[PDB]
Amino acid sequence: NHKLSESDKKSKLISLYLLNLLSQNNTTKFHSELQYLDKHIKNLEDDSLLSYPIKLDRWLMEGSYQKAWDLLQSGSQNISEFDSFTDILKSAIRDEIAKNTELSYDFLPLSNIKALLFFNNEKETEKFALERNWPIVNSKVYFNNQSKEKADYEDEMMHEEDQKTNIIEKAMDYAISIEN
Amino acid sequence: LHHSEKKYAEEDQVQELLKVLNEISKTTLTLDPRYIWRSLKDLSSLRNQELLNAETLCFTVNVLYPDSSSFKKNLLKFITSNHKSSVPGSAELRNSYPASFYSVNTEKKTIEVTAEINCFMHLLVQLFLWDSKELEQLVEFNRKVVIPNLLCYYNLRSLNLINAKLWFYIYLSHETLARSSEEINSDNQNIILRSTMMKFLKIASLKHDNETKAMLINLILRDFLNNGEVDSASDFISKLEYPHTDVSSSLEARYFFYLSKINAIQLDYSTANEYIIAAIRKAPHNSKSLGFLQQSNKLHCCIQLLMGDIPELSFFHQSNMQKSLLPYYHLTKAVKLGDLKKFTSTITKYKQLLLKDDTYQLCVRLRSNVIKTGIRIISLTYKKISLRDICLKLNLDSEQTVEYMVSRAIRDGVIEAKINHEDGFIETTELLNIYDSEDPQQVFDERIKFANQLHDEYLVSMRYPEDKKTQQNEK
Amino acid sequence: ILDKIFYGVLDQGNGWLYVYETPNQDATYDSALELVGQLNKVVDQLFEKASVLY
Amino acid sequence: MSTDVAAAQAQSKIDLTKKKNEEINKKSLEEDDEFEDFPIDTWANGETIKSNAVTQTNIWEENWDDVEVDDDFTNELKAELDRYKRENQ
Amino acid sequence: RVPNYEVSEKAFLLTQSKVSIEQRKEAAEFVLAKIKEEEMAPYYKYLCEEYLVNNGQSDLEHDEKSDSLNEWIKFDQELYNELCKKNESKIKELNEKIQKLEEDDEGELEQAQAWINLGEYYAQIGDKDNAEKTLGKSLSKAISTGAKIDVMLTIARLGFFYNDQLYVKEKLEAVNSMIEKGGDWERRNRYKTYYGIHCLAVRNFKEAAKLLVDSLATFTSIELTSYESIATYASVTGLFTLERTDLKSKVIDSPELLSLISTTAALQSISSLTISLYASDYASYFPYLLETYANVLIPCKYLNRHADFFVREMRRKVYAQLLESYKTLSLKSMASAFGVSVAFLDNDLGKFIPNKQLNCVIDRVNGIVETNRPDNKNAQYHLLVKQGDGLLTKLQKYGAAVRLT
Repeated sequence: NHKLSESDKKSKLISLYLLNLLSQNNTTKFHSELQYLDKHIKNLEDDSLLSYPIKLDRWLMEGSYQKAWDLLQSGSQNISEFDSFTDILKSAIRDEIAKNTELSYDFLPLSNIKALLFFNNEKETEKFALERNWPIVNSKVYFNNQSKEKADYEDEMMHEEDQKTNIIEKAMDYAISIEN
Repeated sequence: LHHSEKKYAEEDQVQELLKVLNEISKTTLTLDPRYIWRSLKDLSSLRNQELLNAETLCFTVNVLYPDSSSFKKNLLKFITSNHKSSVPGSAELRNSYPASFYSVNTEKKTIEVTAEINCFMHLLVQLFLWDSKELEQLVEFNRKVVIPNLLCYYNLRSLNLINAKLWFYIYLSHETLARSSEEINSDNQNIILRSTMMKFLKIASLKHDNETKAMLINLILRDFLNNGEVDSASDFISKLEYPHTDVSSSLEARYFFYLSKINAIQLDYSTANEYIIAAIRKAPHNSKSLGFLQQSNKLHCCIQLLMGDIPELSFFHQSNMQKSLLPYYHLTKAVKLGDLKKFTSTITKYKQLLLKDDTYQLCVRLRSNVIKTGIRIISLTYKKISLRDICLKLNLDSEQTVEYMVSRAIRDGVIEAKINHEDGFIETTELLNIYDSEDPQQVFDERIKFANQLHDEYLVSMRYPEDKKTQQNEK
Repeated sequence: ILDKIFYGVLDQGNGWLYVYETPNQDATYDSALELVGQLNKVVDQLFEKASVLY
Repeated sequence: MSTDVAAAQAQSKIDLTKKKNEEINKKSLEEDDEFEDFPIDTWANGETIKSNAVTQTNIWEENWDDVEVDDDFTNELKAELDRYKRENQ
Repeated sequence: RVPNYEVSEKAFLLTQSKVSIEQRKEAAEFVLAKIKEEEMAPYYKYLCEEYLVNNGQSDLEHDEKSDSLNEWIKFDQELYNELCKKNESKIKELNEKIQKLEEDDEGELEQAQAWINLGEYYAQIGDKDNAEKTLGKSLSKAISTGAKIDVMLTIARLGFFYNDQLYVKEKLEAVNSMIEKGGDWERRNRYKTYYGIHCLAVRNFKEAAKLLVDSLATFTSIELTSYESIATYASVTGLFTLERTDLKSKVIDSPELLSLISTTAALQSISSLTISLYASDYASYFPYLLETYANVLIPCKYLNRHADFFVREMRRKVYAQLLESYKTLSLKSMASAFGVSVAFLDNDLGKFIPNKQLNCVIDRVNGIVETNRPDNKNAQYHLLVKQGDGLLTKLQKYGAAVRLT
């Protein structure tokens, strides 16, 4: 460093990579990559383009999808190459919410589903539901069904004796320990 | 007079070496040699410091040396040369031994057992440099000299255990020089430093030395963390081999503390919490260990705010560690109350300190936990609560925003409520009486197995030192 | 009810009075509370014996 | 200066000739004792440890306060202002 | 002996300036009179220590601060001369007597007594260091056990006298060791009243409560503050630790408390507050909560440290008892109950419920207060597991530690 290692192109290139890890949805990797950068530029070339991916990751950790969508939408103004990771990240906000909504509610009208999933078109909402496997019947969703299916899959796999942990199984453990 | 003082220091060292030499002639062992070796190292660290800069030099000259005596002396020239007590009667001897490195025998070359001796003269030169508290070129010269000597031949089990303790000092002195005054060649030589440490671990695998393996694993974890190469360390920690059999309890303290760092970065706050408590209970209470404890406590407070667990106020007050821990004490009060305004003040007031320990990265993730902890307090306090009332309390935006915070927050289960968006309140799911559910069954099982595991460790350990004493003649 | 001399709870969310005669507490489970306490007693003095070793 | 309960680790471990070097090495690895660096580093000495009575020196027990604001001034204002509403009822 | 605990109280009011103006001025007048009579002038130097540009300072020997509300605490130079005059005369006259008493034979009685009289003078005027040193000789000399316990309470009174809790603490451990060794019932009662006020000064009010009820049954007016002050402390602590059932039986199985009836402003306020809690009508409780702060905690030497703590704890306690007997409440009926308004109440509740130390929830839609306090076996389980988590932990560390060495 300070002898042909640090440049304007470098600041641009690392900014784009941090979005790559985040648009793949690895926050394991993203935060471990951030240390490595702590040692390098973050006050030696201050944050002016690297602030972008870090702000975004934070807003979804508190859980505010408002602040997150806005930050993406104003990066869509800038058609450069940063925008190629912005659309991935707007697809990602939809999926996360669709993971949450199972516990959150049981009924939403269709106008309400649209509102949480950041759709401006009621047709577009119905189209995502096919692909995301949401049963909207008479313009109202049923999260209790979806929850069942996913629970059923988790019961099916071999984990299952000591996942539940049988009344019998407990005492059998105790018994052989005292005699061993 | 002046010869008496260097001669006395030498005679202390000789008895300690001779003890081990006898022990490894019968059959090489690991643990019995080490306990003696650790006692010698303490005496050398104290005599090098307190008694002149030429008491090491007398010894180095006194024994046969490949070229070490001249490399030792070089270091002393720079800080006002020494020449005294290197004439015959400090070089006409090889210092009481029965016949295995005795004066008459070695000079005659009926035997030569420089084997053990060379490794101990290395131990002195590392101690002596950290005593001086100096760095520059002397570090480089220490790195260059000892490493290929030890790599141009395999070591015996005893000699490998001396050379594990030299690697730590090489690494530590290189890293301090970067922190006194950063340089540009320190960076390129770090790749070199990096290469030798991992290559060492393979070398120790073949000798089957338990204590050599553990101490190198501690080094690789530390080296990744200051370089911030966490990615490579995440592969490492899921593919380790650490033994806890012969290791000292300092090594074990360090090992667990390193894990807690990497884990916290990967957004594991539950495994990190278990291991940081492990590291502290191994460590002493002493001011010897003081600085190890401060860094450990800094991380320990941080993990709890990342969970939503919120450290004790007592914990700062019962220790006299208050002023070091002053920035985490202001974070503790901030997250508990729900006050973002209090939080934002703390991270601007103390930014510089946090950024020194490289725990600032971990600290910014706490701006989220104020908001999430704030919603959990409001769901405790009111079973059902309007959206608007949250916005006033935590100084947030629209209710639509607050809805989103909770939808995400209950995916981890932090709030343990659910939102009604046609009834306009948030209704929490807790109404305890889980003793009428089947939950305690699961819990009691786990505690019973935890007890069984402590029983087993009791069995193997209780009889192994008993066995050494009963075999050993003392009748 | 503060006297706990018949049992029961006073309900002002609807304005009724619940009266109970139901079983409450468990004796066997109560005595466990002292037994953990006793085991915690013994180890304080165990550890005074174990600081003669360290 | 002792981490958690002071007596709990003071009895747990004590000095040995054997251990003494390794301990010194641990504190050097982090690089300092990290309680005498901090006054120079900030260029002040404590006044913000004087936040509360218990914070300064532990010569009491814990209250579970953390701002120590008298709550008598607020409870007095509630009392009188409520009466007047009932008086004007 | 007698006048020292009087002055220290009245001086503590001047050290503060949160105390009523007429109380503070009258207090100034009593302490100044006693500077002439008992030489409390060296003690007057200690009050400036506690300030330095903090209020209740108007000193002429030190820095006079007119931004303060105290102005009757003048450290005149008429006082300061009077000190030097009285100080010299008394040392000269007493020395000459004691030298000749020591010379006459008998160490057991005479030489012990002569040195005790040295410690009485330095104790009286508020020099701790010189009382200490001369009374150390008295203890060493062959004397009865009763005399030692007496002198130890006298040294410990000086710690009360400076109102430094630190000095007291050590000395009362010394009596606590020697009271079993004396086997003297006479001064056993004296120990109880000293040690009650020490638990009172620290946050151990479970211990203080037991001691201060015993002080009713036997009081000792030698070196110890007033019977009305000892009655007030018993009431304060009784409310802290004990809820209705226990509290009612305490002040109904306490006839001695009753004969004293409320004969001072501090005593009213706490005594009236007692009635309202255990009678299950907290209508009067909330105005009286203010009065007790005002007239007990702020003026006292041993509760001003806890002034803020007391009101925090008590606010929980009174609410809990109502929530226990009620499966449901309306916020409005509960607001009427204390004599508070609806919104004010939620705030106080919003502090207690997250620490989960009060166990309630509040529907703000329906307006009701639900109580999720378990009154079944679930409660017992909530006790047990946190002890057993600790059990596990304690053994893991002690066991692992001995294997390694």
